[PDB]
This record gives sequence, structure tokens and C-alpha cells, in this order.
Amino acid sequence: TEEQIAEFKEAFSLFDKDGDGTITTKELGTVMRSLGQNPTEAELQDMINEVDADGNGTIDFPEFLTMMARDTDSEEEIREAFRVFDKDGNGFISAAELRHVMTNLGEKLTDEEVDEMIREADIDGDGQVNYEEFVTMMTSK
Amino acid sequence: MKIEEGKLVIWINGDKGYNGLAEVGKKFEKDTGIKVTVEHPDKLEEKFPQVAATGDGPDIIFWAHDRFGGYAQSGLLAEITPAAAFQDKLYPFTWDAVRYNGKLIAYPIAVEALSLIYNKDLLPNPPKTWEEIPALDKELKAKGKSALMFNLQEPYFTWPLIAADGGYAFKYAGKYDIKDVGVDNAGAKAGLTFLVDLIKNKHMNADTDYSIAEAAFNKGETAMTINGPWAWSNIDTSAVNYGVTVLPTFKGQPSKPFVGVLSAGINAASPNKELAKEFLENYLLTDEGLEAVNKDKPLGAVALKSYEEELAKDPRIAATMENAQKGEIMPNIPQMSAFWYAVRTAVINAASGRQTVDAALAAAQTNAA
Amino acid sequence: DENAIRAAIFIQKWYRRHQARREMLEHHH
Ligand SMILES: [Ca+2]
Ligand SMILES: [Ca+2]
Ligand SMILES: [Ca+2]
Ligand SMILES: [Ca+2]
Repeated sequence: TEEQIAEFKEAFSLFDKDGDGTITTKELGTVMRSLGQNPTEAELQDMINEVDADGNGTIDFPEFLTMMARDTDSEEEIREAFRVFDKDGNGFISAAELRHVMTNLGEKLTDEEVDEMIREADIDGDGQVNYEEFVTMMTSK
Repeated sequence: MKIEEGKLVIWINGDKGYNGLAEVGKKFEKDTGIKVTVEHPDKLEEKFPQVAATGDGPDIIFWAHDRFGGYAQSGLLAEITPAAAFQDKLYPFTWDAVRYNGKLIAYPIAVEALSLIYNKDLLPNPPKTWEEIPALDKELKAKGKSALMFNLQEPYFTWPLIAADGGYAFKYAGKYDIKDVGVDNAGAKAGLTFLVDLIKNKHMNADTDYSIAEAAFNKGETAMTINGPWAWSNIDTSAVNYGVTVLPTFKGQPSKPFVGVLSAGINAASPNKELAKEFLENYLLTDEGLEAVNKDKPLGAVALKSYEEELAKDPRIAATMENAQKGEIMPNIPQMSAFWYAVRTAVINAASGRQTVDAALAAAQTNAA
Repeated sequence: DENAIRAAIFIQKWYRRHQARREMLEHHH
């Protein structure tokens, strides 16, 4: 689908912060550490060699797109995304934790947008996003 | 859940007052025996056609009216049967937004349109007229400000001025004429020429988009923008001392913004069509029903006369309605896609120079096919 | 695997959807 291609181009842009059409390992490590992760340069290089069919040291959008297409248990990845938001492990993503990660990524949101993202995700109205709620939104596509 | 005979399932976008709408379902459940599940799935306007007649749609879908024409053409919408006396309770022009092949196919709920937004500290009296704006910009430029900045990249934002002197999309009784396309008449040319002389005379810049214009007005750098109710929330936060008013006229004629009507349609495959009619009329489309929704998230201006007159005490709401009533109902036919792409190119090419307003409009006239 | 990149794309989806939704309500991009 072309609508999803564009969604992936936006996801490409998160890493390609200088917008030169390529993802470096430095750009990869900048995003992962923004997410509180601690990769080595070796793990960074491996992550990129896996996707880089060219042999140059970088991922371009065709390589990125081919890989996004390639599946069985996105459940783990969505759970990992839940865990990154839920930094205190209490089972609920708050407005503060949403804001925390979005600001770490460089995503500009007003306070009202953060609160609005919480409200719409918050099926049961307790004011926080639990795992099933997170999964509902993450799987709409 | 899935559709069940004897219950109602409703889809409405995440940004609306769906918990307010759920309160109206509760009251409906208290009075009748009927349960109401209000849902707000992501991409509902895309999912509705995929899922409509397999039982996994809703009985009721709220969306902007302009999507409903495609739905009706695919046979997804029941025909609606409100009595003449129910129809009188809503402004007449809103019923023209929910017709397809002459048949009513949705209930109007709320009405939105662009308005003139102005900084009262920089411009205590807003200009009534487009023609007086260049002079204003000379005066404001000499104070380090500017008169007017709004999004120049989207035809939806520049169409109010192009249409003012006689432009239109497709000629409207109760059906659209896909032959009669008004993008090349003298009105459209005069409107777009003025827009282009604004840029040529350096009162506006061709590259200004939504973000650029919003940032400028919300920092107090320009005295006016043109935007919809969706934008008021960021202006509040900015604390700019702002008003919202009728659009400037052009050659004595009102600016003609596109009108968008939030509407409730009934799934053609629903076994709950009578209950849906009952819920929508005399539960939702009432003062107390629209109030419960508005208290969750504001509707803007509403189609129901009685409650609009209450809401229009807010002059920003009055201004949205007044601009809507002076405006053009967005066609709900699918040729609008060709119109959108056609006119987006004409304006960007004409505004970017190296393109005759007369030439670009002639090519846009064609590209609606 | 590409577990970490996919997880990060999934983390960003929340913002992509809200942004796409906001653009459509503001009639642009
Ligand atoms: Ca790069
Ligand atoms: Ca490569
Ligand atoms: Ca928490
Ligand atoms: Ca919750």
C-alpha cells in the first residue's frame, strides 16, 4: 500500500535526522540511546549490515522498505515498545511517560496533544494506557 | 462489539466528544432497553468500506459529509427518513450537504469553515475587504510586523478568495453537474490574480504553509491569519489577544470558504435502522444531546438551530457559522479528488511565478476529469 | 531479527497516527 509507504518514510525520517536519504550507525545509536538503550558500536554495525544490501555502511529507504516488508511475532516488538514507555514498570503509560519518550525522540507535541493522545488511547477511562489498550492502538495499522 | 440486532454500535473519530456521545447512549439505554456502544477506531473512515456489509462495521458512522458520497455510491448508506418537521429544526443549507442522487443519506451534526483570525493588539479593527489589506501591510511592515499570513500550499485555504468573485468546484436541484466546472471563469481568475499580486508585491510569501503561518500569528508577528476552529486551541495557549470574524470581501462579494458538515450515516446493512433513526433524532439531535457531546469536546457550530443560537453567544462560533452560510458546501462526489490535485498545482505554479494565472487555471479547468 | 529498529518504529507509531490525524483535521499536509 502507498499509504503505508508514506508512514514508513516518516519512520525512516526518525533515524535520518539530517535527511540525506541514508541511515548511519551514528544515527541509529542516537535514536536507541534516546530510548534509554545501551548498544555497542558492534551491535550498531550488525543492525545496519543486516538491512544494508549495498555494502556501503548505510541503510537507504529501499533497503528500509524491503526489510519492513520481510512478520510472525510483532507481539514481542510491541511489548518491547510498551516496556520503553512504561519506564517505572507499573503496567500503565501516563501522560508524563508519553511526554518523556516523545521529547526524547524530538517529536514536538503540546501538552494538550499529549493529553489528547492519552484520552483516545484510554478505553476504560482510568487516565492511563495499559497493555491491551496499547495493543489496540498499535495494531490498528 | 460486532453488529447485533437489538443493539447499536457507533463509530466516531477520536477527536470528537465520544464520551459525551456515550452519555447519550446511556440515557437511551435508560429510557429504552437498547444498549449503545460508542467506539472510536483509528482510520474508521477507511475501515468502513472494507467491513461495512460483513457485520463488523457500525450501525452508525459519524464523519465529514464529503466522504459519504463515495459511501452512498458504493451502496453502504441507508436512506434517511426524517419528517419535514424534524428537518426544519436544522439550518436548511446543512441538508444540502447530505444528499446523494437526491436522497438524504446522513444527519447533519456540526458545521465548520475557515474564518478571519486577527490580533486585536496589532489591529483593533479587522479589514472588511481584501482590497484594503496591501495598505495594511505597508503600515505594519513599517512597525516590523505584517498584515496577513495563512497557508498558501493547500487549495482548501486559498479557495475562499478564488471563489469569492464567481469561482466554484462543480455546479449544484440536489445533484452535482460534473460537466460544469468553475475554475476558469472570470471570478476565479480575478481572485487568484489578487492572491498572486499579494505575493508579487511581497505582502505574502509563496512558500508559507500551515506551520509557518501558525507560528507567526501565535508569536504576534502578523496581524491576521485564516484558519478553522481546530486552530483556536493553540492560539489560546499562545495568549495572543485575538478575534475571529467574517472573512474579508473581494470585489464587494463575500469570501466563499468550503463548508464541512460532521454527519451521522446509517449502515445500509444494519438490522437496527429504526432504532438508529430514533437514537439520532430526539436523543442526539436535541439541545441536551448535543450539549453532552459538546461538554466532552466542543463541536464548534452545530446544525441544530436552537442550540447553535446558544453557542453563537461565543462570537468565534457566530463567525464560523456566518462564514459557513456564506460559503460553498464541499462537493461529496469523487471527482473532488481530481479537483483537489488540479487546483493545488495551479496555485503553487501561479504563486511561484513563471506561470500565467490564466494559463494555470486553464490547465486546472482541464485536469478535473 | 532487527528487533530494536522495529520496536523503535513501533514506539514512534503513536506519534505518526496522532500527527496524520491532526493534519487531516487541520486540512493540510
Ligand atoms: Ca542520514
Ligand atoms: Ca546501503
Ligand atoms: Ca506510571
Ligand atoms: Ca486506561
